[PDB]
Amino acid sequence: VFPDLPEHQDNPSQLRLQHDGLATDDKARLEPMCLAEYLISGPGGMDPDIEIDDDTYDECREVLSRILEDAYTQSGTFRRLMNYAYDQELHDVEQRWLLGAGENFGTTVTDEDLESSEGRKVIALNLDDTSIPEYYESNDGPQQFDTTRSFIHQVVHALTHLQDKEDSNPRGPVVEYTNIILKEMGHTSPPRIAYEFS
Amino acid sequence: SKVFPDLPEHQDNPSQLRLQHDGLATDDKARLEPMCLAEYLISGPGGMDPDIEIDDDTYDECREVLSRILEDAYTQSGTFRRLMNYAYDQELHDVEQRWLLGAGENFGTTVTDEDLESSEGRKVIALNLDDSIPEYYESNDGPQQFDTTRSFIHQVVHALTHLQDKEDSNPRGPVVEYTNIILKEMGHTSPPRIAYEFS
Ligand SMILES: [Cl-]
Ligand SMILES: [Cl-]
Ligand SMILES: [Zn+2]
Ligand SMILES: [Zn+2]
Repeated sequence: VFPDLPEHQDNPSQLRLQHDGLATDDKARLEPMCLAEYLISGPGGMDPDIEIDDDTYDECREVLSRILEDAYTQSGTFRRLMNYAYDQELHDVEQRWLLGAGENFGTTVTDEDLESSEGRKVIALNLDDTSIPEYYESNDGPQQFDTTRSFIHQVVHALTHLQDKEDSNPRGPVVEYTNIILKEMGHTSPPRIAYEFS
Repeated sequence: SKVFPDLPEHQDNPSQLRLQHDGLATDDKARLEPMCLAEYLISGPGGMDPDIEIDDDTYDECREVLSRILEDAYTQSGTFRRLMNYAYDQELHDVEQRWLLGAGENFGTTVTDEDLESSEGRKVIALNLDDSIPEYYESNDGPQQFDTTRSFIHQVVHALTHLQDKEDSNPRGPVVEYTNIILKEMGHTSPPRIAYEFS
């Protein structure tokens, strides 16, 4: 059993606890500076014919690299997910993810999602923060998404291949992983208590 | 047409293919992460003959020493940066165009169409950390034996530039001269290599 938060203690995510059984190596063994390269092969979107602007891909990749750097050094929970993902996939170069810079937040983890992406692994990010914001439910009321939480959320999708909807849990394993990590990073935003907004 | 630093040993009959390459790779600024240069350059283990597989433990030993050499070269040598950066824009940013590391095998790099014909069209860079006669090179201070720093850099310059050692009207070739320039910028004591083959 690994660290958790008080907001998860009643009805913890079983799929997260199932995954904690697999990813047990919480030691820092990968170069924080190269986590972006281990994760991403190059630019790529959900639809293959649609090309990604080179300059946006560079803007997302650089901020991403810094978030992976901060997350890996401060959060033991994140290292376990990263380290395990390296043994299974990311050490192999052909099994890395495409970065859909500029496109809508999402990660191809479902058999349907891969059928929609021509069987291509994509993780779409954007910096539409500098518009209508997205909000999430907290014990302190709705809070706006910061790019740290948005990015981490989609990354946890990629490292774990888990989805947000979980039977009998209001958050799902990805949100809980995201919550655990951001707190270990010293992130102030309050935890997300439910996947769906009201 | 902006000539870059050279060595006193090259000014008479400088390598034209090196100076021709200096015109293309002109960005000497440090923009890549030195710690990840090995990842940009090498995808994984792989040898000259495809059926021959590489020992897992040896590949790790070469890749680790390599990573440290590229780190040293990239941070200290501007000439190396121009070659590394230029190689990144053209090929290594693309993941399918990266090199295989033939750890343990004899020093060599597939840069000629013939070399590729022998490797079934696979890009490989063979290194080793290995009785027989040691290897020596020509210097103004007499024969010198190769250190792994020079051996690795030499083969890497083959990969970054796709140039070969054989040059008409030059005794060294562009790869050797690049290697000499770089090792001096890295503060390497060994004397420059004045000729490819002994004369
Ligand atoms: Cl989502
Ligand atoms: Cl050679
Ligand atoms: Zn999600
Ligand atoms: Zn050579």
